[PDB]
Amino acid sequence: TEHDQSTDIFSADGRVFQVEYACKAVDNGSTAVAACCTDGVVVAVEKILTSRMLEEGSNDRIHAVDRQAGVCICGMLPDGRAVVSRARAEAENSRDVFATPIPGSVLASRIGEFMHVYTTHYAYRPFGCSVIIASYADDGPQLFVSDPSGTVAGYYGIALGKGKTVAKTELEKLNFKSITCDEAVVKLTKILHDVHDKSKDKLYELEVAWVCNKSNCVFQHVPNDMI
Amino acid sequence: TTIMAVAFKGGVVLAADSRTSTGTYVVNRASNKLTKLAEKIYCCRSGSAADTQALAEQTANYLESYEIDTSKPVNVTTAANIFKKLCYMNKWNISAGIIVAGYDPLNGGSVYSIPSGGSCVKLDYALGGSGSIFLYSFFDANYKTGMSKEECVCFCQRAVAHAYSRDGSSGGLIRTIALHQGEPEDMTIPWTKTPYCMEKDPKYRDLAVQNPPFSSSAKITVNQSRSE
Repeated sequence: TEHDQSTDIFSADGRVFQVEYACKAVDNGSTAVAACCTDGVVVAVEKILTSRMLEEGSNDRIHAVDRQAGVCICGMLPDGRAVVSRARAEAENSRDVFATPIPGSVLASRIGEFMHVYTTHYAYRPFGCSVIIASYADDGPQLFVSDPSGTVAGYYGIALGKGKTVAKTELEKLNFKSITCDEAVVKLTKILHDVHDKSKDKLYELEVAWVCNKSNCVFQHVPNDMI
Repeated sequence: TTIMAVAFKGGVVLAADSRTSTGTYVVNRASNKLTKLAEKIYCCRSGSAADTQALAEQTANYLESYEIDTSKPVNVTTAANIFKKLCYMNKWNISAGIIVAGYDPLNGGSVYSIPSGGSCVKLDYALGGSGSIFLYSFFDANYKTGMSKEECVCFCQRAVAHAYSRDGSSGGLIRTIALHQGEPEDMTIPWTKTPYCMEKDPKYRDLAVQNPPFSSSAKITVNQSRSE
């Protein structure tokens, strides 16, 4: 069992255990959900509070990375913040060098590449976060997830963290072709209130954001009255 | 050198002469100054042949990579921005005036000018090279927006012929290419079929009277043609 001490070693079965362990940190974190409508994309996440004395906005998990795109972090927040910085730099590079807003599919593939490189070298460890990427540039609305292995995929709806098995069940009873961004906020918030476990985590709040036609394809937090 | 690009309804026409010279001797009488950057994006090159060939090649390399990474065809504005950056970072060591022009489905036909110094300007038409100075007035008097593709080819051929009849540093063939949603159409006119030259204009057929014969009058008539 020396094979699980660094990310630069395969096990006999063809696995990389340090990356699996990093994934377990995401699976024990707070729940997130997201949905891709015909207008846009909506993201929502549960924040577990550690004190009743925090200001509002503390330890935000959702961050803008360009005018038209945003990221939500699951698992370890300071690791997520390092990925947010990288993503900001790739979006700026696309505007400065190629004179375009970065397409959603390209942004997700660069984030994946960046995360993968920390699974290859004896001197670094894998990130302990999964990132939800939400974008609306010239390729339409797009929602992607990148995990600690650096694997990247596109979704119509998705859930992450410790409530994900149940939350997935409830996202399967939505109609993705038809739904608008105002309905979505009500349904997504409901799923998150229902999976919350009241024994373990006593204090919590919800954080919600979107990018859609209503907002002029600007990625932003929803106004706190719509919850 | 005489280069230009003009927008029309749904695309662009680029045009040039074919001469490369060391000042008073012609090293190549059939150069090609319309250089391909992507399927529907071309540039026109003026100044140092070495510098423009090198920066066109580098710009093309970067556009091919970008197109593979996104799986889509590139926009004219991206080619102009990449080219501008190379002209501006190297401005003290090069001699280059560029025009980038092409077609894409987002913005249609577009023309950008990148003169010495590395500025970037988006226009309806652009002129460049030693011969451009002869054409500002030709366009001010005879150019209109909304020409058709065939009008615009014919207009640019005529414009190039006027500039090269007066500019000693331009001459030879007229090359054109038209870019739109269909396939690119190139054309080469030989000097023998040029739509204008001084040599065949009837107002320049009769010679000036510089050498009148020795006479008993101050009236000026004809040039002497035979010995007395």
